[PDB]
Amino acid sequence: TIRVIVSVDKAKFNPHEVLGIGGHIVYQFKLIPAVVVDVPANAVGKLKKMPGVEKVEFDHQAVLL
Amino acid sequence: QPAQTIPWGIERVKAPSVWSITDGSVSVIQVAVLDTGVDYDHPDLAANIAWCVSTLRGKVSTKLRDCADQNGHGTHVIGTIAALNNDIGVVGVAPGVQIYSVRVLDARGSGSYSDIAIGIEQAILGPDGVADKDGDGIIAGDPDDDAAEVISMSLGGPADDSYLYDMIIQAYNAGIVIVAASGNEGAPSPSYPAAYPEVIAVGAIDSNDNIASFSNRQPEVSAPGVDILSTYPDDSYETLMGTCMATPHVSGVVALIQAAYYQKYGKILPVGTFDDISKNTVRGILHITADDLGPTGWDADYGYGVVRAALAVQAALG
Ligand SMILES: [Ca+2]
Ligand SMILES: [Ca+2]
Ligand SMILES: [Ca+2]
Ligand SMILES: [Ca+2]
Ligand SMILES: [Ca+2]
Ligand SMILES: [Ca+2]
Ligand SMILES: [Ca+2]
Ligand SMILES: [Zn+2]
Ligand SMILES: [Zn+2]
Ligand SMILES: [Zn+2]
Repeated sequence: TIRVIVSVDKAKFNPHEVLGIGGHIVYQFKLIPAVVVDVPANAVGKLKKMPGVEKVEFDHQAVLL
Repeated sequence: QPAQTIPWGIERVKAPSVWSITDGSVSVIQVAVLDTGVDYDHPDLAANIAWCVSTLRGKVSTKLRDCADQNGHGTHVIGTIAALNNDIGVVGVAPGVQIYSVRVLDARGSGSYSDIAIGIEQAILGPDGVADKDGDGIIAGDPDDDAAEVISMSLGGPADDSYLYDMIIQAYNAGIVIVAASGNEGAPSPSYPAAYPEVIAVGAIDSNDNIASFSNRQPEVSAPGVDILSTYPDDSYETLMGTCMATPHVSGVVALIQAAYYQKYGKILPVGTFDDISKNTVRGILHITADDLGPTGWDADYGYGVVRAALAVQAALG
């Protein structure tokens, strides 16, 4: 699995469909239409393709300043 | 525990004379520090720690083993903002202000973007998990919500135009003042998130008002960032340098402005813009009351100048 952040159209995205492609939801943002999901690296295409999915961001490293 | 001393940077930003008006202990005011965590039981911090949380690995946790500082950076930054005015240690810019310690970075100061975004959301939601409980659109400065009024960010990176920046924008829109270090490379401009227009970029001065050679240029304001004594684990004290030590002086100054304004008027000031030269916003007041060092006006070294709580508060209340 890899961790990704999905921008979604809440009016069309079905979060229950995530489980089918082998992923699970880690955190659903309350203040922006996005969800962090763990998904096998190879279902990323299936994810990008799911209805209401608008953008798929990889998680990136942050570093202390 | 050593007898209390006042670190030079606390006097330079003209904090102690404000404390007869407010030490920041107005109940609606919280400062969220997104960093390596806190030494939550430090005797010079504990009473001001309102919430100790971690968003590491995308899990919101208040377990002590998750939220406790393993690096020391968060503890030091929190100390500069809010170390208690008492018989020991040091004293913060706003030694009575409530702190949310939001750990978004591990022992080595590493973290992920997702955890940082969740940390910003947590600062807005507060401990009740709801941004705007009474639905009036007032989040920061609303005594019926528990949102932070200031977010102090100890991160540096390249530009982001993703959900993370979106989350910074949500915080700004909630009326929250966001502060971040310009960076420590002596580079010609600020790192992100300091570089965003929603965020105050802070540069570092030494005790002779010289801009530090490591301070990234083009900040918005500047503050003490060399030889800064503050709290450090475990129940200890450490001297550090960085634009990241300058940042909490500015966060503390903002906390004093909002606490004194709310204490007087029952509301807070709008955040304002990088451009602002009015008395009608936090950033306006910070800019016009700053000590204008270097060339007249905003310059690439000092920004608007060195922040000054005494003058800022006087402006806000007059
Ligand atoms: Ca608050
Ligand atoms: Ca003290
Ligand atoms: Ca809340
Ligand atoms: Ca509200
Ligand atoms: Ca309200
Ligand atoms: Ca301790
Ligand atoms: Ca100047
Ligand atoms: Zn997982
Ligand atoms: Zn990316
Ligand atoms: Zn630092």
